[PDB]
Amino acid sequence: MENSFKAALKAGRPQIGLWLGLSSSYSAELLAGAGFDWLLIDGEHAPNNVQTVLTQLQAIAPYPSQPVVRPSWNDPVQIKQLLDVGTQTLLVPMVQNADEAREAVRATRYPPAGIRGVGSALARASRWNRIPDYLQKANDQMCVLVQIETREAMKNLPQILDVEGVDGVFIGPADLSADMGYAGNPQHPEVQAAIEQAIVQIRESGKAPGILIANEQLAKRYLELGALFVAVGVDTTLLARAAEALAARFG
Amino acid sequence: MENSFKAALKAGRPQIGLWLGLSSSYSAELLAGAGFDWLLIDGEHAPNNVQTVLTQLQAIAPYPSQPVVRPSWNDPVQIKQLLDVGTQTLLVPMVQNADEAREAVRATRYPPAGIRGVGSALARASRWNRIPDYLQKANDQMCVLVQIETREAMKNLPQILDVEGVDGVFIGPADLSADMGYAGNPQHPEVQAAIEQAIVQIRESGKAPGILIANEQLAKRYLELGALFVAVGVDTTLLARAAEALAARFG
Amino acid sequence: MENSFKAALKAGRPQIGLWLGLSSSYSAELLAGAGFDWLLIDGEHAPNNVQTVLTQLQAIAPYPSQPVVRPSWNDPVQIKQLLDVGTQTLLVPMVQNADEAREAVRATRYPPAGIRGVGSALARASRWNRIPDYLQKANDQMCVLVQIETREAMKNLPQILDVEGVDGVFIGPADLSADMGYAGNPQHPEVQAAIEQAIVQIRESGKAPGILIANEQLAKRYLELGALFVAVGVDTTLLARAAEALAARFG
Amino acid sequence: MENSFKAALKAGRPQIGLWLGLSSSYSAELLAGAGFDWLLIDGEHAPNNVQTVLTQLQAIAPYPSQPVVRPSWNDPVQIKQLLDVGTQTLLVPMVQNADEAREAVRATRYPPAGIRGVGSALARASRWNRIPDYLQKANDQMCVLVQIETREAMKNLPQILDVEGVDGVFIGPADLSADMGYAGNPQHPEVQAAIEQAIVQIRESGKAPGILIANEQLAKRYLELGALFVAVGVDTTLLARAAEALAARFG
Amino acid sequence: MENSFKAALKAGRPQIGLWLGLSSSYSAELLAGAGFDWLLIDGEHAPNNVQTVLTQLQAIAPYPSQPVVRPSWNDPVQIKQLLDVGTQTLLVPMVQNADEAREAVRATRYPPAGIRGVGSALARASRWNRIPDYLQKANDQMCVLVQIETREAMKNLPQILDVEGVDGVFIGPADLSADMGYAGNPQHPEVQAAIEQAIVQIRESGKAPGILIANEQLAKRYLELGALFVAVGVDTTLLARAAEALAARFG
Amino acid sequence: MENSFKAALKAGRPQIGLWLGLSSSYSAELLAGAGFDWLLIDGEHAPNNVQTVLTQLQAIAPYPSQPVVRPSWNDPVQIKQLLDVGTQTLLVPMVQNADEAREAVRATRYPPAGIRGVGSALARASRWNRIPDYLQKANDQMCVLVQIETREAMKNLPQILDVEGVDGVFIGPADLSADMGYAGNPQHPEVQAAIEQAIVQIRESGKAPGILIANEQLAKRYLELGALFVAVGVDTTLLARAAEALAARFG
Ligand SMILES: O=C[C@H](O)CO
Ligand SMILES: O=C[C@H](O)CO
Ligand SMILES: O=C[C@H](O)CO
Ligand SMILES: [Co+2]
Ligand SMILES: [Co+2]
Ligand SMILES: [Co+2]
Ligand SMILES: [Co+2]
Ligand SMILES: [Co+2]
Ligand SMILES: [Co+2]
Repeated sequence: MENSFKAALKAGRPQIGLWLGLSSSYSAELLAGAGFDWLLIDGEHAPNNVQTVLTQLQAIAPYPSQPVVRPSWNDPVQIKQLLDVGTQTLLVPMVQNADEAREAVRATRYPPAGIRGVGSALARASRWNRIPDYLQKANDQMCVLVQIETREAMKNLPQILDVEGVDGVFIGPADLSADMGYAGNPQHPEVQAAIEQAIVQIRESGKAPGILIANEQLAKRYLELGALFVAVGVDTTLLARAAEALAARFG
Repeated sequence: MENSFKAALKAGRPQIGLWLGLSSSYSAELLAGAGFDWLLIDGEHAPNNVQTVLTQLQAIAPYPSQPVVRPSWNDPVQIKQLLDVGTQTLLVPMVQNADEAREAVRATRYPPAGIRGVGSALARASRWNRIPDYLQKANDQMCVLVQIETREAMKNLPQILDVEGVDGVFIGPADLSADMGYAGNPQHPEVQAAIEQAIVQIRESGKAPGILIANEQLAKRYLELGALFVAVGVDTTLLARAAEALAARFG
Repeated sequence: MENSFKAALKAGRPQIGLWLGLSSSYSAELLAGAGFDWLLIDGEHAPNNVQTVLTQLQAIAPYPSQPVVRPSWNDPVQIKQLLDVGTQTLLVPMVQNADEAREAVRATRYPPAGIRGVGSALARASRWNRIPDYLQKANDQMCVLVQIETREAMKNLPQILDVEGVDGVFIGPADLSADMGYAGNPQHPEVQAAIEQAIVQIRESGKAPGILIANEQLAKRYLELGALFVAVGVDTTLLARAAEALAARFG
Repeated sequence: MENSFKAALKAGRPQIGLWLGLSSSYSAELLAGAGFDWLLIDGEHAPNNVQTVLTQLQAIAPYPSQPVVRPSWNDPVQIKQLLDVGTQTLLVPMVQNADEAREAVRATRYPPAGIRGVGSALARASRWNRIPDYLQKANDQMCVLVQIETREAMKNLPQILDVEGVDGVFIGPADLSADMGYAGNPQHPEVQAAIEQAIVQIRESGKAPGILIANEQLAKRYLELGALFVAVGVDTTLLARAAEALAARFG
Repeated sequence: MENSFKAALKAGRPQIGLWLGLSSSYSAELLAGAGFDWLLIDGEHAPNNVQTVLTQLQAIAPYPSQPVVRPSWNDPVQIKQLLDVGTQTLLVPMVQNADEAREAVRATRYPPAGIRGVGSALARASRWNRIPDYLQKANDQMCVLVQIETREAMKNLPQILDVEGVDGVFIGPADLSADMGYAGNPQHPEVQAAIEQAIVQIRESGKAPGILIANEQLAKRYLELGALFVAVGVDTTLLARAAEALAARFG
Repeated sequence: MENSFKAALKAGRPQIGLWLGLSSSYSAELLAGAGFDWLLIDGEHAPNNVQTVLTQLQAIAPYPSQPVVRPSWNDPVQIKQLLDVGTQTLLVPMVQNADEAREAVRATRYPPAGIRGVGSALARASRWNRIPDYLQKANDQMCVLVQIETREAMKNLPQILDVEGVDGVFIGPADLSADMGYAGNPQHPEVQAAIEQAIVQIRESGKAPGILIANEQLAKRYLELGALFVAVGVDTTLLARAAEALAARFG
């Protein structure tokens, strides 16, 4: 139950990821063999729930690619449920301030370090109580990544970076650009400056910067600035664009 | 992605609907061909979730009947999820006051007009980014219908009618009668007076009144008073009553 | 595990049925409460399989209405699987002669009376070995109903009626009229005479005649002639026709 | 729709239960025949949702074992949904004080006794309006069991016991031991003393004590002290431990 | 219910296709918007069944791309079921001779032209009896495509082409190369000559040649020779190869 | 893609198995961690199909326990489909003679050694063409186990054992005892002698004997005689018997 993604971040090894929105355990397996370091199972903007997360975790399990799950909100009940099905790395949307970051962290930890509900006999997370001393080992292998998605969050970043248990800070360029007045479109100097400044500041605190970016040149730029978990494409996009380009080549 | 239901309301064309609680994409398709103007996929009182809403939207899509979705609550996270799977007309339960109406509206609109989270690449709503300029076009095709279901809501109706983006106000007779002391049974003069007064007042503000009513005579009465989205039956009821009547005719 | 439908036919008590093509455990339960004596779960012309038959059986179980299952063909493997999930009454399509009727019967019976494969530890049929002496008791509670759907089958009816274990013979008017040259339209005197004569011949042989007929006056006619299992309507038709009629009343 | 579990508690007949976390309508049926008084469908620590609760209720229905459902949280919207699919006995997690206990109760009752939303035509709970006078009969057959899981809840127990409509108070030993500093492991004198004291105090108020305990000797001890709903094992545990022991016997 | 794919082949308009093996109604919709003329829902080499074919048909329905379904075998029972959920164009594998081609055709046609079983009240194919004169109109809109996959089938091609109702003949290069001794590797001159000669012979008989080929230059070659239904890629391959290429660009 | 179960049988290392009839990917994972050498996914007597076999394969994949799949019949089409989702070890029921054994073997092998259809781009079996030279490597890692379940099959055992590609012969005591006139009750000396003699004859031919037996002392006896794949219990039985015993201890 060692969290190898968490360990790679702490060691400064950049992790290249693919976003999964196809909400299918079958395509998840197909993509798990493609060579990524991590895969993001999106519970916020794709039609997933705890049960489909579970089947995608099962599909991914024998492969080297490490799963990360995005809950629909920073909701301790939903987080509890995701952790019991075996989630160990969470990408939490819309974290606006340090109090919210701390709540995300505490939702992942058993008392006294947090408020995670205890239900080990029933949980894939403990392999139904086969993992010895699960209750004592679990807190240390949880990896909490928080998303900053607004001007308010950018302003609070220093305080967020000070929250123990926040392992990574992810910048969401679509939401951030929208909040900044550019309608979800991030290729604007002001948006890029905000993104790049944050990446530097995050890395300077010893924490991992993350981002999703489908432009490969920008992905490399962010990596050069110190980003450590970078998602470089989206399954639905890869499929739709490849199919459309193919059809067009035949008229 | 033009919302034709929204446009019909704005033009004063009454829309006759059927409520869908069978929670099945197969019966949804069968009913989509029956000639209704709109179909209500009930996420509040039927066993639906975001995934079953999606498959019912897919089933309904080639037919002329327009889908409307009822979330389980006025919850911005659930609303975000429903919109990303392609919902454009929402019937929001238990809206008690103008602040709650405004929150329902803002949950449907991208910044700065609202707080809708951006996730277009992943969404059926944008057809996975095939709809050009989706982010700029989407807000205008969202149709927000709010339910008034209590004496408190009836008292706040004038203020609710003043909220921009509230396109329609729906009266729920079962909940309202229960709140008024008649245990969910609306055939009482006091309940009828409250319902009919509201319909007039709603229509007078230039907004669309709506209601569900399985009594056909009352449905016509409400339409005569200016109601514009009237659901005139429920799939589960139509099926159960037809089957029971058939069995009884054979002993 | 007593087969009450089988016992009712044997006692000459007419059983009034409803056909289930909605392929849903949810609507199956709703309909199980409507007062029918039997419900036909259609695996031939509706999108069912062994798994959906199982869930419909579970839904129907606490109600008085008795389930009957139609496999897609007279296939001993498919019959084996349906019996293991708990099916005790089978309506077998396209039985053309006595050899085929005997094959259907033998598929339902353990050796030496048949070729039914043994796997009771695993099966709902034995309640996972909780029913005592299941292997000894099962054969006697199987009820095999065979469909005659062609002129060839009608010619062979006398021989079919002589097969031990054939408890009932069902006439399919749609298939039969098509075979006779009337394109699935059974309201033609030559077709009605063939159906009436069969019903009489079946009843005179001391076996149960069955049929499906959505015309309530024809149903009553066939019951008058001695039909013992008569399905009087179809769920999809009930729902579609009720919905269409309702929409049309509002224009 | 009489709630026989509720009645057994009120009469002081101890009810022996099994916890269901396999989240399957198939194993639920298999276990429903095993001889327990009650079965707990866990929506908090197993991958269930309203739809899987529904299918497990359907599977259990013909058996004598009575279902109890644990929602993921004391959430009135989730409770509304569970009740409409037919849940009549709820085990509510993390009830910390009398206000929260009262909210749990009110979520189960129609106005004016509570805030349960009205949606009877659509609901399995009313058998789609077949149960006569459902709206007037339902409140009295709801059984609310609240979990005390923290030192704070133990301190508030007297006040919780004073809340009308709280039928039972359940002690969760894993969560309680964790909150008390023993990492989810309850075999410590301080934890046992707290548990046994609570059971006595609960029973003294005329309300039903409950607990889950897989140690059979402790289960008997708690029953001797007056516990009335005692779950004595967990499906996932029974299966995993039996399978592991079997494999080990063969090397 | 006009079969537009069938009409296009008959008019000699080349139709460009994409193979669907992801077995998902969700990715089917995403791909239905990509601009292909036809989409092949593979029930032979992907984990589909009648139920998943149905949901993919529903997903594809509002788009211009036309569905074609491959059953697992030339099995009249399976064909009956696929046609009842709405399939109008079938790609039948392993058709070895004229008798087998005639069997495939007859499985799709109502008596007297075939043995298709009648069950239109129940079926999506007739929109649950809403399509007027369905029984009379259906035969003419069925399009049967047969696969020649062996040397034996190639030898019998002239006779196969003479079967009335065979609208198209599809060459499977993987199976054919394997049968000819090149282990599913069709890039060998003896295999390419057999494929080219077949394409020409098919087109000269006034029927439509088809093929699947992921090499875009070979596809263009076969179109130049007269192939009329050409699948140019496979969803799983598009996705896997795009993902793998992306991961590799980041090392 | 090395078949480790096949290699263990060939090396004479006894493999201890558990039968899986719960038809759930969730319980399959729980059981995959219990320490068995092999797990039998039963498609003949449990409600499985190709789709549920796939998800169970995915669940089991990261564990050491090796999957074996039983199709419902010796059907080459069903075998093709099971192999494409990744099945490498098959337990084929009701193999009565050498011709049928050879048919089972040939169904698993690509031409010229068999008739397995080629569709590797699409299949999990090749990891969607990611396994290099899959077409060349696959045949050698298929393991075919045939069931002898009748007196006729026992008579033909010598010839069956002479079929190249038959790696193991499994005796089904339930079916065999039924065929011999002991109604699925194999605890009769004539049945035990037939089973013992078969085990010895199989092992002496240099092939692997197998059996299912829930009596642990008989299992140990058959292992002593040379049986190489022995299933020692069934999931549904383990669960049902553990639950029933537990309930009974509390009365
Ligand atoms: O659980 C059954 C669903 O609600 C209807 O498909
Ligand atoms: O509803 C379709 C799912 O989201 C994809 O399997
Ligand atoms: O995801 C697997 C379910 O939780 C058990 O049926
Ligand atoms: Co975002
Ligand atoms: Co309401
Ligand atoms: Co018929
Ligand atoms: Co607890
Ligand atoms: Co082929
Ligand atoms: Co057997």
